[PDB]
Amino acid sequence: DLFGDDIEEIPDTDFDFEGNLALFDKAAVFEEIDTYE
Amino acid sequence: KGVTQYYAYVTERQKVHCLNTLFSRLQINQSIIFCNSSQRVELLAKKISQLGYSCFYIHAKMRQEHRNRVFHDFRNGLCRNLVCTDLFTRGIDIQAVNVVINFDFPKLAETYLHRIGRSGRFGHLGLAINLITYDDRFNLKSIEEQLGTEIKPIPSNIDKSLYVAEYH
Repeated sequence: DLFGDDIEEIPDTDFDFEGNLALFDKAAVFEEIDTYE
Repeated sequence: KGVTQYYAYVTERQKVHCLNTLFSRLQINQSIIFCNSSQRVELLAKKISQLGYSCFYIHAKMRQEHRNRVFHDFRNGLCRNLVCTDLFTRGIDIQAVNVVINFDFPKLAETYLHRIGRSGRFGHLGLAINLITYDDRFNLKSIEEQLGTEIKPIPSNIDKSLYVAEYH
């Protein structure tokens, strides 16, 4: 959870919004929340 | 007219990199960036300045006279970005602001509502971009349900007509 990370180590390329969105299956996660409620 | 709402999925460790990409790819006129604490507002404003972008910051642990002077300077456009906590009890609506970023996703639906507009007003052009981590899942679910809204995954290209006044 390292909030602070300098521009030197920040990757030169743009953040991969698309690849990271695949790590959160919103509909399945919401169904998991409803199942353990 | 109405605010277009998106979310980007991140870990705490990736938020700054994600924020850097938003600054370089969004046609921001003015922006407001919300955090969940006074300490995080200070840390983030220092970080945005190291990224190379101008910003003012306000939070609850500041002297009244300083907070008011900073807000009035931002409203006058002395800077393009403002980092802050939930200080607007009736909400916020400065005209040049076309982009709101929830660096930290709020806990309450009324807090979320106050960040993306002011009480007793119609909808206006703009974007609301939410940085979501796995720990925000319950709050994301409940705020969408309470408001009766859909916070869509951030697309590959954001149509400029959704947030750029008189352009594309």
